Amino acid sequence: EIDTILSTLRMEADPSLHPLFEQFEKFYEEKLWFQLSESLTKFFDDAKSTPLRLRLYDNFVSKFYDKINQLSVVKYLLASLKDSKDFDESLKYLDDLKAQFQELDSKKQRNNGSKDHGDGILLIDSEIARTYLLKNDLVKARDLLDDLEKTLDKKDSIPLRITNSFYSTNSQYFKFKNDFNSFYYTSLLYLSTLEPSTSITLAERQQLAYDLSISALLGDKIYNFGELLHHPIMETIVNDSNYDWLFQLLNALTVGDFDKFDSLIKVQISKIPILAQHESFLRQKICLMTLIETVFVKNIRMLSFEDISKATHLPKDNVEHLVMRAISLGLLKGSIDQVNELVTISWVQPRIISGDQITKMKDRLVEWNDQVEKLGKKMEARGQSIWV
Amino acid sequence: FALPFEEDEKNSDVWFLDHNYIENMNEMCKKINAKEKLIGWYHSGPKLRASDLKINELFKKYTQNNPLLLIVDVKQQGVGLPTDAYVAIEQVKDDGTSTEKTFLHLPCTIEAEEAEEIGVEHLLRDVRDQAAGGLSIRLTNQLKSLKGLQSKLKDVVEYLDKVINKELPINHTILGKLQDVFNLLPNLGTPDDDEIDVENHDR
Amino acid sequence: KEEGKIDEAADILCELQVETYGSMEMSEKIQFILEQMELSILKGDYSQATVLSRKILKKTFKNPKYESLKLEYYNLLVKISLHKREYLEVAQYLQEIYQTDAIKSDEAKWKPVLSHIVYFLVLSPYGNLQNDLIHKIQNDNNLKKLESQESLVKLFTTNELMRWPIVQKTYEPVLNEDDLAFGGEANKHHWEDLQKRVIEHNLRVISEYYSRITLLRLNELLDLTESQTETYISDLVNQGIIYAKVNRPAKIVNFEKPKNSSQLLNEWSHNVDELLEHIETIGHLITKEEIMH
Repeated sequence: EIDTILSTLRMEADPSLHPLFEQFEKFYEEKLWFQLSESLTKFFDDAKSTPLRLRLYDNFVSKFYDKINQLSVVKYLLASLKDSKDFDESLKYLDDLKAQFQELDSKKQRNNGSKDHGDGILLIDSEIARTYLLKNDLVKARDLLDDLEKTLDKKDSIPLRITNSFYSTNSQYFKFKNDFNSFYYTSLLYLSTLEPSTSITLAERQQLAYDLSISALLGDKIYNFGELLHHPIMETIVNDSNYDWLFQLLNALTVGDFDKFDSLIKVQISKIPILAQHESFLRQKICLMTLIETVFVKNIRMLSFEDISKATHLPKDNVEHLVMRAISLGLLKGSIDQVNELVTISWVQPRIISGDQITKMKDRLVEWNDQVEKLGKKMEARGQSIWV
Repeated sequence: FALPFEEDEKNSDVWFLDHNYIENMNEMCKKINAKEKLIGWYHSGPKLRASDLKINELFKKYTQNNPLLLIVDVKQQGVGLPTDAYVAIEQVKDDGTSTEKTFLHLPCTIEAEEAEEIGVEHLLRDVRDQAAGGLSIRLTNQLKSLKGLQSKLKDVVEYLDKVINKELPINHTILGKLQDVFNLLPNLGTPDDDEIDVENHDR
Repeated sequence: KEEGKIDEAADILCELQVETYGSMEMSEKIQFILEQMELSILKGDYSQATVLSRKILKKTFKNPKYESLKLEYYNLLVKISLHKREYLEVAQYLQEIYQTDAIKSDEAKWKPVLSHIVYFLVLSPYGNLQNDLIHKIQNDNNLKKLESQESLVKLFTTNELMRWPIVQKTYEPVLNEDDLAFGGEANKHHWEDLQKRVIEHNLRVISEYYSRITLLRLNELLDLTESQTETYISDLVNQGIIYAKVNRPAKIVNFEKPKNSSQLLNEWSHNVDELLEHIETIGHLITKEEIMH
């Protein structure tokens, strides 16, 4: 029956992974298909790297599709084809299930009275785009992606699973092209909307954290360095050696200490050809971070170039460029008097506000609160006669 | 129009509401004027609840817009509006927070029709304490307006304390707003101020 | 034409078409005028060619048959404008070639047409009308399937600073080695023009950004000496792009736009209003936090 197909997988696996299959079949006989869903989940966590996972699932699609939960089936299918090294094959399975729902909900919806098949359809479309990103036809993938994005926002209330898979495709595209900036925002949505019943492994996740740090260092409009260090993903992984030094580069930028920065760069630029072909981006970043930090934290908003020159270890020729760049990118806006020798900034970009800054923000507010109160007594005092 | 709704005292998660009632009410009112459709439901306040979120989702069936939760206070608290308005909106957030349903404040205004407004004026004859009429009245508004601001700012100061010692939640919307205050703050002793004095002499 | 009586031959066909238009087809009157225009480039009378083009219009190329002729006309008008060295005009004729239904669909055929546009649009003076034309180009995806053209055009769509000896070197073994761009013959004398474009673009940036700057500093930036730098600001104040005042002893050149008393104060009214809206919304989210915790 299924016992005979199942037997072959049982032989090839470990003895200690043998009992697990017997329980799957136990539930099938009894006709408890909620309990089968739960049983199936278990194998997949610790052995989706097996081809036994693939096999298992193929037999399951054939004998269960209205029996086990619909959603569990399609989530499996995302997992399955990551394990298939064949792409031609991937396309075949996605289209069989997609076709199968179209006829099915005509019968299915009226008879039960409910259960939507369009949730499956999106999960399916996500995997098709994913397949074209792994075959590296980048024009094709992109264009399915724009179409899919219109489609998601039409659906009123989005399940976290669907939007999680969307955001995976979006990440994969942007680091292949090596647009560091486009990647950064999309991965903040990815880390957020993360599902509780795992499907993005610990192994995968550690390479994603890395990818993010590289992006922030070599970019040119990322200054959310701390947020990554405050996010659970990095809070927990700071304890492994190849995850010491990388973060130390990111923290060197945050406190703007040029002594720490120059030395780490010497080492790691040699190691990593990515920091080396994007060296110029990397050198600029500390000096920009420094500019925006000094105005914001100060209650003054005019600074002599002397102060800026000493901080960023630049000549006066390069303070003038740095200030100009901030203005182009839109990270500061202002105007420059090279005749008074000031840079009068007039706007600061809001950014992340950390423990230290709240204290500074707070004090400014106490001063104006007290100022109105003092001032108000005189205005009570004067014009006493009339308050009608 | 009222819906019969009985709300429990053991919990706030337990309520009775008649779905069958809502349609009958709507079709009779459709006969009067046919530009009237479900646009939300009112809560009688006094204050926001998180058991209202579950009720919001139920009114989302009827609507073809996103439900307005209009906390109409029956307590008439404050000298300003007795209405705060909110709509249930869905967001992710930078924290590591997934699929959140939460209520974002909407500014409240009031408009009235020509027929409706003149109804008010017939009913009342009062001169008001927030009116900006004669010399005396604006003198009163000016002191009142100023003291208005003083009250709100004082709250903010003691709210900041409550994050950082009494562990109230940190939120990028609240911090972000205060940054803007400091960046667009006026400055004196600039050539802007010298001109303000000059304008001042002309008046 | 083959003979030395080539020069007589131009005067012959030309005079003729003033009287004659016959009972000829549409296709033939145009066929004769295209021929006539070429002859007058060869003869070296560019002005005669200018007269000749305006007899037929651009309401006579709507038909699909007349596309081969539309293309030949649009190509000719370019050579004329190129002689009188007005590049704004050259690009617009080429833009219409790209907008041709024929040209667009075929892969190979869009490639040189687009390339040619990019070179002559940049070489045009930099004004208000320039602004909207170079950003339409920027948005197209045909251009992004090339990288060679894309690096030059990208520089003048940003409002960064840039410096001539650097820009010169970058493109010297790319586009100075492509003829009908820079480094041809007549185009060898347009490589020299590219210099002006960089400066005049820089002055836009610098006026907005510096409210006050020393002149002695300015001559470094533009990569000029004092004599050149004053001339180029003076012309550019008249054109209307910038408004400036320049001091002759060798003091400071201030770039500014006039601002009255009333105006400065208006901004100061708006700041104040906006600050009070900020504070009201802040009180609402505090009330809201009490519900949260």
